[PDB]
Amino acid sequence: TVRKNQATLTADEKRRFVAAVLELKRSGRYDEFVRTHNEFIMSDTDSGERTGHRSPSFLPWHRRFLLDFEQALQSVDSSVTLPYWDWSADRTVRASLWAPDFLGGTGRSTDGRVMDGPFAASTGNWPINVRVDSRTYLRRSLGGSVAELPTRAEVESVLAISAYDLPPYNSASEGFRNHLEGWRGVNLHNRVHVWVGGQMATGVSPNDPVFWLHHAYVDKLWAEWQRRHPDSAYVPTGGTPDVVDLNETMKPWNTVRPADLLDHTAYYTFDALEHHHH
Amino acid sequence: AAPESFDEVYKGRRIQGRPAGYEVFVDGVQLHVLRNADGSWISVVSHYDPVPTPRAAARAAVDELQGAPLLPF
Ligand SMILES: [Cu+2]
Ligand SMILES: [Cu+2]
Ligand SMILES: [Cu+2]
Ligand SMILES: [Cu+2]
Ligand SMILES: [Cu+2]
Repeated sequence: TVRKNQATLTADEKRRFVAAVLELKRSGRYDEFVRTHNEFIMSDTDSGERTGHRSPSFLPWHRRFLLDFEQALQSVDSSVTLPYWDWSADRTVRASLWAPDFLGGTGRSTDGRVMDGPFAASTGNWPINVRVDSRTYLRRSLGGSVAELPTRAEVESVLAISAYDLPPYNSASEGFRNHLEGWRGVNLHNRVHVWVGGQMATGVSPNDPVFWLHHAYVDKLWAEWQRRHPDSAYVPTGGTPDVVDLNETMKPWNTVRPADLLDHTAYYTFDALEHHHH
Repeated sequence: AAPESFDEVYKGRRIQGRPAGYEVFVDGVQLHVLRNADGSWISVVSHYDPVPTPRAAARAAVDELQGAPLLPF
């Protein structure tokens, strides 16, 4: 499995990815991913049990969630893998990502409804079923709620942080995990959700297929951080209430720990990942 | 400690909040909200964008909804 930058996909790969996503939607399987994400994001709290968000397991949790999704895509078309969106490089509404042959563009100004691409409500192929409001059509407002996507320099500043995470292991933490997640600092991952707008800005953000592309790049950044910091590793490492420690299992799967997900090469590689250097 | 309750009409919709940790409603339907460690708030319809108070979260929800009813969680 090689995870490729979306900007590099061939027309054939884009076709095959879109078709496999639409088949997971048609069969009912897609919406259960949406529901799982929403349950965790609504339950993960700074003061209580937290697994998928606002916590050190944010990264291994999304890694395994994306793996389940990619595995479902591969059950439809074994050639498909999750592409990633480098939002530091492909940062305008004119990126090819947002073209009609791939994810479609931004939402119209009246109601935010996406009008083009394979996931436009008008296709009849992308009903929004798992939702927090009556509207059942994909919505986006690219750049509407926040002006700019993170830059490479901003990403670099976060990649340079040596500690994986720090007590109190929540949205108030200093440390790489929380800066990448975005609750503190220049704000990388949360800001991208806000920038896309529409469902991507809500608990049911996997309703937008760009969800997977975003998290696949976040996941790549974790891998880049590890290469930058081969001497640094996941924390905490034992006896932390409400937080998934290194060798603790994670919900909902129960059969996997963060320890099992630190090395992504057991599951896939990237098109390019700089080796450790100085 | 608990924020104060509130009741107002915002952009033609009734928003209410009350300590429970804290509950928010839009036209009588509950809006799930969470308080962050630094005391800011988010809601299920704006989950990655902290705002200072539960009323701000309610108003951000009404802005996002553009008139649509909320679905009961
Ligand atoms: Cu709740
Ligand atoms: Cu998430
Ligand atoms: Cu900082
Ligand atoms: Cu996310
Ligand atoms: Cu070295």
